[PDB]
Amino acid sequence: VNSFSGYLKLTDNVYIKNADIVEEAKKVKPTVVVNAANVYLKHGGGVAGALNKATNNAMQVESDDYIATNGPLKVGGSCVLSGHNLAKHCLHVVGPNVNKGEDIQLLKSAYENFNQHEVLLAPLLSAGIFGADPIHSLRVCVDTVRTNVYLAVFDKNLYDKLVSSFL
Ligand SMILES: O=C(O)C[C@@H](NC(=O)c1cccc2ncnn12)c1ccc(F)cc1F
Repeated sequence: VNSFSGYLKLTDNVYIKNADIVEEAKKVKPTVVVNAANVYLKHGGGVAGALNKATNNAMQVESDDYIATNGPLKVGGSCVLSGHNLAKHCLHVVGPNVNKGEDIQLLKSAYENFNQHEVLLAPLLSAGIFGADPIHSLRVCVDTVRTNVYLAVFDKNLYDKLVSSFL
């Protein structure tokens, strides 16, 4: 038993809600919150900009030190950093950004990172301003992640569309 509330059960392990991931994090303080990052950990907009703003830019400061030491992530890759005031840890996951011309096949690899954590609060990878088909992303999530994932979908119309079309 965990402390997530009001989530629609989709499969044995995936749950979904129309909510802001920052507010869910502030309420639940999960072990792991997922950021929809880019390879440079430059947290400008969407999920990343919102999470970073909620940490008062501490996420960005930590991220810049990570990149200075380790270099960029791979598309499809991830790193574990602090969750600051929002969670114990933040799993920064790089899904493909279709608006950058990145390869959508890498979405499955991106979701595989979730399997290293027993429970996660996460956004829908590569949705929104990342330019991928959100129905497809949800299918890949359910068909790839085996650990317990709680998805927070920000856009109400998107949430309604995802629920109504889910197989
Ligand atoms: O509407 C959506 O859920 C899709 C969209 N979400 C957000 O931008 C967002 C902004 C602030 C709080 C918040 N909580 C949950 N999502 N979310 C999105 C997802 C992945 C991505 F890589 C880029 C995106 F733009």
